[PDB]
Amino acid sequence: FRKPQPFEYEGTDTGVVLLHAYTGSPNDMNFMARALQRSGYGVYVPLFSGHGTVEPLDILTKGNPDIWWAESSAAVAHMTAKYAKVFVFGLSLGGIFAMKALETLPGITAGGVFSSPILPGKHHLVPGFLKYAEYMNRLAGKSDESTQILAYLPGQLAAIDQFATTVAADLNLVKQPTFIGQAGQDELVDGRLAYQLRDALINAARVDFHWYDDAKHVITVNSAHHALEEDVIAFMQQEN
Ligand SMILES: [Cl-]
Repeated sequence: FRKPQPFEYEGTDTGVVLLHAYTGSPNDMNFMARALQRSGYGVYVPLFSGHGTVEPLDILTKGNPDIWWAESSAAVAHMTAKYAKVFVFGLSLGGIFAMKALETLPGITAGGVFSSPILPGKHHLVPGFLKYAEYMNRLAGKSDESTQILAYLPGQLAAIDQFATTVAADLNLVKQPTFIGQAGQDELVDGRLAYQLRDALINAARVDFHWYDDAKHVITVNSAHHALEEDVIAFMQQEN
């Protein structure tokens, strides 16, 4: 097994922070980070605490929304110290922190979300996590940990939602141009909520909204990724 590590690409004028998904890793952002690199952007992809190991309990017991927020904030600061302009985007979980960054952190030009409606709703993250864990056990040749997982999973998902509702209540604070990309066949989160995110951004300079018709949740990696990369780069170039 290869532990995915955080990674960084050097740029000149503009840098981008990319924040990964729950149960994800910097691997979530390989295609995106490279697309940005080809267009001359600096890129930074941190690893959230408890992620990127062969042991799914690490996510539940070594990470939490508060730690991941601190890590997101540090990542932004790392990039704003170096580049004239900084954009911040996040996939699903990462999107929550991306939006909080726009709301509360200084020195950010623009940013937004990939399949991250922010507003909590019906989701399939419980089956998602369990399927992920099962696959991780399969690679590790380790016995099933579902019972141990279920002691923590509902609590951690509640904690994520709790963090998210504060971000949602603060959406009025966003002044920056905001990008919203959403999977149209999203099996993990309620895509409909992305419209409510759009409508809540009442003070954003602009809202650039994209719907990826046939795409599953992970639009940074699946069939939608070329389109998403184009749309994100177009967004950034518009706000240069
Ligand atoms: Cl997620």
